[PDB]
Amino acid sequence: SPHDLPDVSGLSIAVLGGTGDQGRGLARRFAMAGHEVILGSRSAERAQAVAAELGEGLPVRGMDNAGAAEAGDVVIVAVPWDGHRALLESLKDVLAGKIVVDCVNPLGFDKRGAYALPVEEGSAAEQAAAILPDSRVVAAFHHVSAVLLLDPEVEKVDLDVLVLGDDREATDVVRALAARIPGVRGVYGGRLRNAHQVEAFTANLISINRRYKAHAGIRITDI
Amino acid sequence: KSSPHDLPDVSGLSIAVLGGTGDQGRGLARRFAMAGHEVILGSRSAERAQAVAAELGEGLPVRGMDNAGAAEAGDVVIVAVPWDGHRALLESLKDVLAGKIVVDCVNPLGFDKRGAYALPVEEGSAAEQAAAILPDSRVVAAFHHVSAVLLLDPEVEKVDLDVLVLGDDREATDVVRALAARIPGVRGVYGGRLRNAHQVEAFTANLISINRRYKAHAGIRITDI
Ligand SMILES: NC(=O)c1ccc[n+]([C@@H]2O[C@H](COP(=O)([O-])OP(=O)(O)OC[C@H]3O[C@@H](n4cnc5c(N)ncnc54)[C@H](OP(=O)(O)O)[C@@H]3O)[C@@H](O)[C@H]2O)c1
Ligand SMILES: NC(=O)c1ccc[n+]([C@@H]2O[C@H](COP(=O)([O-])OP(=O)(O)OC[C@H]3O[C@@H](n4cnc5c(N)ncnc54)[C@H](OP(=O)(O)O)[C@@H]3O)[C@@H](O)[C@H]2O)c1
Repeated sequence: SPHDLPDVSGLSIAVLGGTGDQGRGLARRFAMAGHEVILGSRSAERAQAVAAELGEGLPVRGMDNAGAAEAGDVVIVAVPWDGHRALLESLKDVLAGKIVVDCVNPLGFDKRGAYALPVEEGSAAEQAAAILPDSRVVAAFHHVSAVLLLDPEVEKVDLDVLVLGDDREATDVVRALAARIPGVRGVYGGRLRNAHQVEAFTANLISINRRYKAHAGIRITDI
Repeated sequence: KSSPHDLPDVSGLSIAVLGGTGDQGRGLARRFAMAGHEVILGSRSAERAQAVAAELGEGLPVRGMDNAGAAEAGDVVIVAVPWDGHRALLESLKDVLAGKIVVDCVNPLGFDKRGAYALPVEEGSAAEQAAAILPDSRVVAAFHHVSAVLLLDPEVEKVDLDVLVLGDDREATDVVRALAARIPGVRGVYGGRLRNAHQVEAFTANLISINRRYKAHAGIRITDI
């Protein structure tokens, strides 16, 4: 079955730029599911403090981005677009041989809402893949609502996480990881060359949120 | 206060489908005509459009014309030609479409041994090209994600699909949302301004990739709305 997934328990997860909403939201849910999580930050002090407020008795701690990248079995990139290239260029060697999950949305915002920025490489995920030929780059978690992830009263989210990439085993691991967030199914969304439109659909989700006063997600039907 | 889900009454409206003799055009036509709308199929040949119309038309208000006459006949006009013919068709009909709601469902897609991918478009997207060719029309992007074979299938009572409807004109988008809802199962969901149409068009390459992996006719639903 294409729905079959590997057992990913005992994988540790680093989250780079883990000190904001997206990173804290993912870290919180993975730690609640039992994974050791390592938050990364440009300042290790700031990461350890955020880790300490994240939830009592959760297996989470903080380091600088390089330590986090070195510590984690799987590494999630959750920095803003503006620091994406420079971060990954600096951690090329630390990330060699690892699954690296890019959730970065290159978006702009003006008085009419959100829009998608152009990217030389095709997409944030394709940029990552071009910088890190020795990593298995996977694109995932662009559509999560970090506020729902962080909220203690949210038990489940109504979301299929699209997981893109060129290596089957890597995309499978990240689909299994996605499913540790209650309500989520990890759904194979294509090869990395079709990540642009996934990142950019976040601008449409922002538009939808505004129109409908919602924290919208997506489900794929018929699968 | 009005719900964003509320729909205008479109029960008057005739629909023209340009390039309406293919699977997409026939499937839309079938469903719209089953819901009571007059549908005019367009073709490069009036006789071919008439023939396809006769095939679809048992018990249904479907007729055929050349593209120019369908475009003139339709209250709302759907563009269902391949990406290769899109520019040339629309330049030719510029005056005939002035002042009309024009719906672009065209997906600029490439295919190779690794599956589907999305083509670059100078204007941003097929819909934004349409809007640049047709400044006097009200261009709406919709219907990119429909599975035409499901629309044609007498065994399929309803489709598990939100149709994303994009555009810069609120009334035009609302009309098109209401048209989309004439397909059983479907909600017409506002998906943003026309500048965010590229990603919608291109996401059809992701659906294709899903269909090939899971062996499926995948759709999408927007949740929490
Ligand atoms: N928020 C959501 O709902 C959501 C959902 C899906 C995806 N995303 C994506 O996740 C990423 C982060 O979102 P966010 O809401 O958490 O944003 P954020 O708070 O602006 O950024 C996350 C963290 O990145 C670090 N950082 C900032 N600038 C940096 C730079 N130039 N170089 C290296 N690190 C830097 C900061 O940590 P330190 O100061 O501790 O280094 C900051 O706390 C974005 O790319 C976004 O598109 C967000
Ligand atoms: N099939 C689907 O499930 C689906 C779903 C969503 C969107 N779409 C999109 O809908 C459009 C139509 O798809 P389809 O499957 O119906 O394709 P199609 O059968 O390849 O094309 C539809 C019709 O377009 C006309 N045509 C072809 N080339 C033309 C040109 N250069 N100039 C003017 N007319 C031309 C032909 O009609 P005449 O020969 O009678 O003029 C043909 O029957 C495409 O842009 C596709 O991306 C398809």
